[PDB]
Amino acid sequence: KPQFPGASAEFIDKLEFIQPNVISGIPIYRVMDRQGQIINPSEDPHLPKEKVLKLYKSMTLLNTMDRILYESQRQGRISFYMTNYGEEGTHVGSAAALDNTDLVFGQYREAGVLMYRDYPLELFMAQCYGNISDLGKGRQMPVHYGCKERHFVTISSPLATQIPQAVGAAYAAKRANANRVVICYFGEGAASEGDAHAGFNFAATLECPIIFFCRNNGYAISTPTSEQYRGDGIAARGPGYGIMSIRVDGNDVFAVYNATKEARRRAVAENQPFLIEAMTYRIGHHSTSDDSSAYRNYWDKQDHPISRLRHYLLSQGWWDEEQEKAWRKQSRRKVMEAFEQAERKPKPNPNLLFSDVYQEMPAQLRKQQESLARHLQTYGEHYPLDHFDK
Amino acid sequence: KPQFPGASAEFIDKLEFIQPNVISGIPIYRVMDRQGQIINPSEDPHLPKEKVLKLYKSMTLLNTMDRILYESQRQGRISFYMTNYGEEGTHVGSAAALDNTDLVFGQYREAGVLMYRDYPLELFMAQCYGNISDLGKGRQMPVHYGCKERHFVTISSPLATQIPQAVGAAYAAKRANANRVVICYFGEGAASEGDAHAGFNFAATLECPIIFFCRNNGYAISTPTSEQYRGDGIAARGPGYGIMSIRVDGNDVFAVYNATKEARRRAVAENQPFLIEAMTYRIGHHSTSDDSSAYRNYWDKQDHPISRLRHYLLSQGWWDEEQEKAWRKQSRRKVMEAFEQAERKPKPNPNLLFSDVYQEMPAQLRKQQESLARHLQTYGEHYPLDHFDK
Amino acid sequence: AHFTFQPEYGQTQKMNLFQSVTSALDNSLAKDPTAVIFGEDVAFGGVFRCTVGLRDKYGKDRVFNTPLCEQGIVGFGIGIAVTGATAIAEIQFADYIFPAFDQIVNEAAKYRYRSGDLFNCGSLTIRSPWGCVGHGALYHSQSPEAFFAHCPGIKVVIPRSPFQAKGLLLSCIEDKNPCIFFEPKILYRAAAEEVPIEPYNIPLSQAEVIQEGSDVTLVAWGTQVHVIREVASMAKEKLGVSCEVIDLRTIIPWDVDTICKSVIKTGRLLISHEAPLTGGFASEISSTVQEECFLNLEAPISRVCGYDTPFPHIFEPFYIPDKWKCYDALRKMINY
Amino acid sequence: AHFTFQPEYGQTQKMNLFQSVTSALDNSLAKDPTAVIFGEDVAFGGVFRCTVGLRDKYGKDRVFNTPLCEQGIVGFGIGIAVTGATAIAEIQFADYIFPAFDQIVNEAAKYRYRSGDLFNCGSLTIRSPWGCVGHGALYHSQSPEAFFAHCPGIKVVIPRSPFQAKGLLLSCIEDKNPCIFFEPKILYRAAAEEVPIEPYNIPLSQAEVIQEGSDVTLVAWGTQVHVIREVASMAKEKLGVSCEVIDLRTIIPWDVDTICKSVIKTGRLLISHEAPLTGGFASEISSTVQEECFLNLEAPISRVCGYDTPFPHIFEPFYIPDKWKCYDALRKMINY
Ligand SMILES: CC[C@H](C)[C-](O)c1sc(CCOP(=O)(O)OP(=O)(O)O)c(C)[n+]1Cc1cnc(C)nc1N
Ligand SMILES: CC[C@H](C)[C-](O)c1sc(CCOP(=O)(O)OP(=O)(O)O)c(C)[n+]1Cc1cnc(C)nc1N
Ligand SMILES: [Cl-]
Ligand SMILES: [Cl-]
Ligand SMILES: [Cl-]
Ligand SMILES: [Cl-]
Ligand SMILES: [K+]
Ligand SMILES: [K+]
Ligand SMILES: [K+]
Ligand SMILES: [K+]
Ligand SMILES: [Mn+2]
Ligand SMILES: [Mn+2]
Repeated sequence: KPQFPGASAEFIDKLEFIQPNVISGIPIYRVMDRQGQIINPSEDPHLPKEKVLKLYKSMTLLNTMDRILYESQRQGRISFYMTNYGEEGTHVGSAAALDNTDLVFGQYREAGVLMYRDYPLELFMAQCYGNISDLGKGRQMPVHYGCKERHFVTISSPLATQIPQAVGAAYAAKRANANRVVICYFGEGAASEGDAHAGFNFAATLECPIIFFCRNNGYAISTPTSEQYRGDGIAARGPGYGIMSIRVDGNDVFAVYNATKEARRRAVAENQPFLIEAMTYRIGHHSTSDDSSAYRNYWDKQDHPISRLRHYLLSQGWWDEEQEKAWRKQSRRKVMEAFEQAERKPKPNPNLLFSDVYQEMPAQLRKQQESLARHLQTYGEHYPLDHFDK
Repeated sequence: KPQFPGASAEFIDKLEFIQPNVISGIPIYRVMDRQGQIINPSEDPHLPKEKVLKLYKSMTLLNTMDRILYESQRQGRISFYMTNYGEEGTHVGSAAALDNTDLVFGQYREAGVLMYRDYPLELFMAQCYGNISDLGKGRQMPVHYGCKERHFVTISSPLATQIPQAVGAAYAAKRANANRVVICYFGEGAASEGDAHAGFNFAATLECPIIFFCRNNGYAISTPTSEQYRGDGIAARGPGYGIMSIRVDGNDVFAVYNATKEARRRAVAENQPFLIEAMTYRIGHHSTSDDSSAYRNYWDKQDHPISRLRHYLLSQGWWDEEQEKAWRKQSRRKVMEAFEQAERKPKPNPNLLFSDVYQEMPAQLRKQQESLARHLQTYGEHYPLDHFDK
Repeated sequence: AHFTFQPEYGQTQKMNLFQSVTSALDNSLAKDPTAVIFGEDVAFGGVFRCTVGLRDKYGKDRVFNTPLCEQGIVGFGIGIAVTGATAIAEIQFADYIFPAFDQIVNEAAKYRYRSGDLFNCGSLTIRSPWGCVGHGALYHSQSPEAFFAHCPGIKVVIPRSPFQAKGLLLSCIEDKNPCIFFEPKILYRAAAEEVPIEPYNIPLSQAEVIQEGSDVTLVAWGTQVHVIREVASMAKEKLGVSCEVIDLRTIIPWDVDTICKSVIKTGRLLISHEAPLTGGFASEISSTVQEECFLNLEAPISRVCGYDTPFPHIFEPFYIPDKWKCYDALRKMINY
Repeated sequence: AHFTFQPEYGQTQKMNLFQSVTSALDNSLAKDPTAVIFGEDVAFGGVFRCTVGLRDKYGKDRVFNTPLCEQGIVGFGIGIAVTGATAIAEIQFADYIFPAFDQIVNEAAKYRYRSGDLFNCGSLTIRSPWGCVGHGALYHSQSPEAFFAHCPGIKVVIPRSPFQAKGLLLSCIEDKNPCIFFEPKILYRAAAEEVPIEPYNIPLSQAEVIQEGSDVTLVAWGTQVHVIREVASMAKEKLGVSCEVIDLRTIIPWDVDTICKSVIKTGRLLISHEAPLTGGFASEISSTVQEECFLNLEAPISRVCGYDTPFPHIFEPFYIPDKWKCYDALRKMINY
């Protein structure tokens, strides 16, 4: 018997390399087919009508908001935007499986999670416009949302940095005896970052109640997954770190829900990490700065998460064309009301450029604030002052 | 059939997490038992007598040098040292399987590879003493060896940084149509660094002819592997990146040789990376700055790579006590000759502190060199000038 | 815009700054068969079009995408350069250079020195978009050059225009030291002028006096050179003050002699940069000038920089050291 | 040694610098049940003995080893602090802080600002051994504070002695901003003096005038304070020159007022640090002092720093800005 401290294993007396299984990778868990039919009755979560209607309304309200704000960006009314097209199921399926106070760290393409947690349209808008209602004080580019009330840690642009952070928050939760789980969303491109290897390993070694949720949508900007990795996607990495792992059909809200619900239950009971890789497809451009036709649908028309959910509602007798029409109208009205309000609000006082750099304001930073104030007293005609509060 | 770009897989209609196999990990390949007996005739590489004698002489010459230089450090004659005890088999077994011009990147505990490539005792000594014979110009701490002639890239202290570098050199070799392979050694602690995830993934995606060689010796300074990772060691990570992987008994020079020889053949033919995790045990202190009794042998007396090789030589009729005695004497003489020479050599001219920062010397750096020269003209009595060349 | 761009070597064509970078890269691969270009999204031509057409011209083995991992991109580039092959790495925004900070500072910069010149990575260049862009906020606006200026063994180079960019980029690529080349992204489309089709070089560690003057020296780099050029115009018109306008070009090793020669003549110095004041590279220039030109300095040296905060989204117009902030500082320094 | 160490709040005991750090950590965990300490090899007491006995006293969930991954250690520490718990991360040598540079600069420093104070990591402290050690060569000798000084949103603090170290470390731990605390490792055993057993605080962003003088101001931090103290003695004896000796203590935000007040009195300033000259923090102090004290300065400000090279093994005695190099610079500045 081998005695080495670094592994538990038998000897073998023949030379055999371990080959990766990439052609027959980890299978894709799926609950309902593309016609919204349940495939295996024993896997049906039988979510109640009101909850399934909330999943559906959340994804379509997000879709309505995406369309309007994408247009606002094209017109130059906001500086930037990123849509969620094709990935709305991963957001709502997973958020619905969490407890309200489970802490969320994300990347930027998870706004459905906030929607599901009832983040006001006014606040999505306020952040994108950087107006006086934005609790982020207009400091970050659009879609960098955050909400302390709804336990959604502020998004930042640097990819994957939230992965080891989410692990630390999960370790703290364990110590606090929280009965709380942290979920950490990231894309398959972000998973190539060193911080992903940091986070996965720490969560296993330090026994943290965290779910790592990878949206694998086939592209990182222009880069197809064939140039991103060569193993069997992200799910096949998890067992190597000792992380229980699963791959799901990210266009199936029920598959995403079931996987997330069971991961949450086990992560919190057992203080161990789980990894879920949700297979989907990025229907939109990467962002308003991307024209994706430069490097690449079947997905939009033959396998969309919203369409699939709609078919399911119909089969239960839970939705019809009349309701669909009324909701289309009501959601447009709600988004348009928030949009008009957000455009009319002023931007925050330029003083706010200096606060929160440190908790307190260092005297030398206050000197800089004072220098700006004197500058604007003299040269203010040359600045967009009428747009800014106070 | 699933259509997702990010993975190739079937659907599954039941929720099943993938569990890691940690208790029954990847088996440990072994060719000879602890009594130097070949276990499976079909795996015997039948290396010729002269080559096996070179493996043995290389490991014992390294061992003789380690003992002397460790003592030199304890006495304050050199500033630092790190021994190779227990790991001599991994170095010589692997080096013997390489072509002479295969490029080596290492960590710091692979000096046997240089020994096997006939690096002069005088040059190991010159680096540790920082004397005028050191081609490194005395700039790095001891055991940071490098040799352009023997294709052994200069060691640096920051752990794992050489991993993605070795990958780039392997990509360049492929382009050059080299028929050359790069080998990259690192410890199991270093494998926790982000750069390891960077290197492994790049080598797979970019199809590079590289062997990643991890010495898993059970500890990273004080930290046991139970605190380093929770999956099945380093070998179990490789398939996740699409890397052909194997675990070997690192105390068996033949197992290490066979694995390295086949990896090299396939990496160069196929332009694909291989990973070898050599299970061993760090018999020595981590370094002269470590007293390892603070945190932790069976290994030294019951499973040592040198002892095992010696048993094999005896079984072939290739060694005996008389030869062992003569070689013990000759190797001590050779090491002691180099040691005396190295101690008598001066250190390099202090001017050399300024060269090679850039290829050329920037005028402002020359001004600094001039300032030192003027300073020593006036205050030179206060400096150890008699020890330094010129 | 907060600035206005204003515009021997054979035939020229009008090029904007992204095109001048492509021209430099195209000339480099044409004449150096070892040269490769790699990084995130460079294969389809890059997110700022700097590599359009190059993969089709030179081949997929020479212009290719990497995984999304900056510490990998730089470590990989170093390893290519260790073999002697030219490695032109891209980092997609300078704001995301930081994951590679250890590979740059502990490895690339020290590679030659610590080996006694047995090994080097001289044939590495790292190019990255840089500087403000109107709405880039915290992570698509940064100017990290002062972080790198404290690291002996690398060169850091920033052009102000398409002509400058191609000449300085070719010099970086061919220089025998690891170089970081920061491309001011606001100029990628905005600045266009005549650029030689065929390769040419502009020397590193050499400032350029773009306008002679006698009353005050103004120093900047990147887009900020255009701001101080306008400031020079404002000062002439409003104050009858003659400004000498200098583009530093190379951050390290910097052209100490050209700056000191100017200040010895004018007696006054103002340095401006988008990066935050504290620890910014203006501190190094101001200290050095004070040390060399003490007897000539008629007024304290002025530094007009970004404030010591992260780079804001909606407050950008109030954050940058624009022409009015530079002008006002100059006015006070002239009155001193 | 290149320096000599020379040595209210309740009972004191003689402590060396590593012991004062343990005392600070022990007091911190005793009074703050959320506080944890983690990093490489901290469980057995650390490679410089700074955490001896703490895991046995406070428990394995509170003092524990991480995997060998600095970007992970810092990202992990930020996430603990996001929940409000005190996170005391160790980075084993300051030379290996660079893998975490992106987590420090892009994340920790910007966390509060970019969220509008919805989230923060104020309860994070990162402590790391720092500065030369006689034979540490390129990667166990570095002084990285100037890299961090250019990043608004973090504090950077360096003590000169055991009494100073415990008081400043407690202040870092309790400060509501991410702090980097650099421990001069050459002093871990060498410097020992009386240290209060019970907790006490020394304020951040406050310099200390340790010796009053009238002819010249000398500024340093860490071990270098002891060098300039000796230099002050040499100047008194050899030149009849009265030196005011100031320990800066906090690198950012730094105590501009105390330094300027001194130079207004003395008319002359010399700043010294082990880190390389170019881009070093002396540049920021020299620039600022010149700007505020122009009319009082009688001579150019002197900076006596490490050379602009990597930190050498065998040449260390020739590299450091020792007492003779500082003295000689002072002598010339006095003669100016
Ligand atoms: C809002 C603007 C965004 C955040 C931007 O800057 C991004 S997004 C991105 C592609 C990420 O791909 P992914 O993780 O697969 O996620 P999806 O966009 O959902 O497919 C890059 C390379 N980038 C650039 C980038 C590169 N490197 C780092 C460390 N961080 C980045 N943000
Ligand atoms: C010669 C002095 C050496 C190089 C030193 O500084 C080291 S060695 C080391 C343990 C590495 O353990 P390992 O990879 O298992 O290798 P072995 O020593 O062979 O067991 C650390 C944490 N360190 C410290 C360290 C921490 N972090 C980084 C990025 N690099 C380091 N060198
Ligand atoms: Cl105007
Ligand atoms: Cl002396
Ligand atoms: Cl942009
Ligand atoms: Cl040390
Ligand atoms: K992030
Ligand atoms: K290394
Ligand atoms: K170069
Ligand atoms: K703190
Ligand atoms: Mn993606
Ligand atoms: Mn080890």
